[PDB]
Amino acid sequence: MNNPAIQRIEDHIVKSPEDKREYRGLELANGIKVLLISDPTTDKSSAALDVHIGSLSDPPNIPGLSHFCEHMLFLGTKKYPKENEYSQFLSEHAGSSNAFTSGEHTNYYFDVSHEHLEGALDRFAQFFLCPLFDASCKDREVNAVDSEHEKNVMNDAWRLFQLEKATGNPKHPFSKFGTGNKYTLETRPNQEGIDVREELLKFHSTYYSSNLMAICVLGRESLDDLTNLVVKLFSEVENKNVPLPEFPEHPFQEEHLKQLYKIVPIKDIRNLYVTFPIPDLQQYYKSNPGHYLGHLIGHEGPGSLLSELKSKGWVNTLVGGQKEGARGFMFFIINVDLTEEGLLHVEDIILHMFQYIQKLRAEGPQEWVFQECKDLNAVAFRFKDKERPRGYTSKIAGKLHYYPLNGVLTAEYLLEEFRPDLIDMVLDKLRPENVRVAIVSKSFEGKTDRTEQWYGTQYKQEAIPEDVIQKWQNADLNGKFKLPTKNEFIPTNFEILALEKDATPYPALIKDTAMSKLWFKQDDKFFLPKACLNFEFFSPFAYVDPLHCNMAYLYLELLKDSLNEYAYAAELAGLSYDLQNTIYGMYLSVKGYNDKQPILLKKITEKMATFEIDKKRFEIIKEAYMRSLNNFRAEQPHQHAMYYLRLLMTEVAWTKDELKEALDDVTLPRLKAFIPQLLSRLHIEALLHGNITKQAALGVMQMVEDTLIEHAHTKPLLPSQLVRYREVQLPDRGWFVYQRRNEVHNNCGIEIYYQTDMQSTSENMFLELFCQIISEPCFNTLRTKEQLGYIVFSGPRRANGIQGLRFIIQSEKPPHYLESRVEAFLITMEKAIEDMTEEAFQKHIQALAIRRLDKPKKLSAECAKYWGEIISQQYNYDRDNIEVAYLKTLSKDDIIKFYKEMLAVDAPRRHKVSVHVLAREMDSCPVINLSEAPPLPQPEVIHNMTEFKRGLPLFPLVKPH
Ligand SMILES: Nc1ncnc2c1ncn2[C@@H]1O[C@H](COP(=O)(O)OP(=O)(O)OP(=O)(O)O)[C@@H](O)[C@H]1O
Repeated sequence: MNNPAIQRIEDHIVKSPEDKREYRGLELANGIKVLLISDPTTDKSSAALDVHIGSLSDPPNIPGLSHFCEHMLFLGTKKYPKENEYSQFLSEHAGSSNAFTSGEHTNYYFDVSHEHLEGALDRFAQFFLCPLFDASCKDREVNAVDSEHEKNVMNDAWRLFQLEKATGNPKHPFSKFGTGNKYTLETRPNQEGIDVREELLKFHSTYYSSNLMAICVLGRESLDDLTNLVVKLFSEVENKNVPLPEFPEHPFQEEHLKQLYKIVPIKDIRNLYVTFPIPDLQQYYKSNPGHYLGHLIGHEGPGSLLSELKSKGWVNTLVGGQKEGARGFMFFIINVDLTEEGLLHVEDIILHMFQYIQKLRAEGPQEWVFQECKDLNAVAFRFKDKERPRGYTSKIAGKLHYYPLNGVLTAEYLLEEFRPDLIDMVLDKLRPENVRVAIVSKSFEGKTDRTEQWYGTQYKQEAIPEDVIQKWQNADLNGKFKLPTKNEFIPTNFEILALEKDATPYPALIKDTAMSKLWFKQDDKFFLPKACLNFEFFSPFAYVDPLHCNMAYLYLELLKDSLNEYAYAAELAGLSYDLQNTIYGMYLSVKGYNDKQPILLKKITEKMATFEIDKKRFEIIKEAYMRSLNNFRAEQPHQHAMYYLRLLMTEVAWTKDELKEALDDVTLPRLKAFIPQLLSRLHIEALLHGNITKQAALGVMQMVEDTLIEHAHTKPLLPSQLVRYREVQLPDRGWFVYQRRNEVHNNCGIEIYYQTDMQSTSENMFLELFCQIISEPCFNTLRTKEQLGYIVFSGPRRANGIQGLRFIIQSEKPPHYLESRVEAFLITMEKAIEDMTEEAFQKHIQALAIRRLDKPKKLSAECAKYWGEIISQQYNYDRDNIEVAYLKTLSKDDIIKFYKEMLAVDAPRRHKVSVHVLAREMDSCPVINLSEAPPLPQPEVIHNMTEFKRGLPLFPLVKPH
């Protein structure tokens, strides 16, 4: 028998034969389910604990208690009473942490340096043993939750989520507000005489029980050592024998069925949401009835429901399938975005959905379809990409609550039994008398009478008239809806090609022509049957002016539009592609199983070189683009700041306004004329990386090359004759502010940029070590202590061979206040670096070292790494070893000089730019315990981006390695 704290050990966890990680399952005596993962190669260790309790178990009068419970646990325990002991420890050992509260789950996860798993896991363990719940930390963290709510309060996705809850059964726990805010965690409690500190203590002591807990730990140590460690730390978690909450009666009764919801969005979008309440299908995980139906109703491709709706000019995109609810209840949704025509024919669109559903009922479940999904799921599991520890443990900890230890890995991938009975059972629920429909359009603006209390959402609620219902009930069968045919893109050749004699550890330049520059690497470490095919097409006509930019974007959107129907089989079969316009031409990437890449790439390049535009498509795609450009105003204020800075700092950059102004000049004949120009002269720089040979890479390149030459008559464009844009050089001691208004959000967005110098090994690590040092104290000071907002980011910015320190904050406080507090933080940090020990400094060096050396676990990750060196034309493939080596030579003084030279308010080489994106009603003027803010100069206010650039020098381009 095993250790007295372990009920049983599952030594045979089902994994992929490809997976070298060793697994072991445990069920501790206190009811904790545990999965241990041993990876002797891993650079970062990780652990996650998932409590099977969430927002649905919140007290009636206190919405968002479990979410707020999550927040507090980071801030002090009995063994470790320091407010930021946990995060500070992790930061100083190359780690990070995070947590989310769902309806039924509170998931706590972290990663850390593999040399320090025990110490990190100890501090983590104490969260579930002896939480402190400090009153000083409570009255501050309330702001962070309120700011978290105020960030998502203008988000369309979050408004619709709560609106669905608030329109169900009010008595049902589903209707409860999960996030929480200042009003529910501090305000209203201080009126009824409720003690939230005792309620947080109440919730933890009632619900945080070891019988409702699951853990996953990944480390370098052996399975036996990981066993002893988890036992030693988590065996003494108090079992409170809490019954697992269950919600068997559906929150959506017949009084909530056959209802229509007119909703006013924040962005100018048009969306249709069709919802069917279904029973909890979780028990049927190894047959997946709902996902068989989701695969067919959500299918894109010939004969599919979308294809038809798209061809009628009503709908562009379609999401279909099972949506989770909580133990006891689920949903089946069909979501589509609408065209202008679609909005008028909402009723007609829903009729078409029921015609497809009725076809499924008539046709009956198809063994071969389920068998197709079975095969691809099984390929998807076997050849699955090795995961990042932090996300892997988090996911597993959640899955442990649902499946047997031995089957926690295979569960949602491997299907077992075809069950036609279960499919028909669910399909029977997809009926007009069972629908809930939601139209989301700015057309309803000002004509609503109901308001959702938590978000302020403006909506109308009415019943669907029985005559409309009957029309949907009496829907016949359409000849234009037809079942999908055999997926010919299903991969069958998984042979890993022998590593060639010439093989290199970095991408090698195997082709150097005027037409094409070809970088290639055969994979020497992942040995999965996959390849990444990356192509950058250089044409000067793609970004010459806003109009041609618009035409380049539109060409590729219409191209993907006409390929989607064909390319969807491939996406299902693990073969994906990406096609988008750049500031230098076009970007094409094909990733996935190598087998049938040539066929897909062949058709894409063929369609590129012989593209014939459909008129109706053009008008629809153009309208969607015009509307898309207008919708950027409704984006987050911090996203606005980042965007405008990117424009400010580049020699040539067409603004959002400039593009939409020039879009009405785009016509079909003009777009038709444009394509032959784009393709007439091209240079291609490519990276082909993975399970392919030298011969195979060159054969791929020739096919793209010769297809363009044979169809589009492409002539080589010399690289030396390709003009590249440079970054704006800020003057020494200068401070510039660009001021824009966001007219939707009641929060402001700020980006403060301190430009340093051109990227080089030295300057790169100066910035990166400084950033590492200030990383957690920025979060602890500006957010945790000062409570400036939920979004407080600090790190290195890299663009156009240039770099610098950036701060990104979203806040209800004005930008000028944010500015002062960031500057106060920089003062505090300099003294911190001055005062800190020589061994605390070496921790930061060692911490950043591990982060930079942290090896890619999968092909695409190593590919994107190499692609970055190609894009920037720096070709520094051994960057990490060189830069870490230099980092270790750095002393406190090096960083002190760097700060004094480049970053201090008095710095002789401070290069400061700031983007201030104003809140809706907020002001428009540049102009107590807290640590003191220094005096700041008067900024130069940028009114014209173009003028601003014209008056400044530009940087050189970075030398190739
Ligand atoms: N939604 C997505 N679709 C397609 N590819 C994605 C998507 N998300 C991530 N990727 C790819 O996977 C990579 C992300 O890898 P991730 O950061 O999880 O691990 P990693 O890069 O190996 O990190 P490390 O090297 O530190 O271990 C990206 O480089 C990107 O190419």
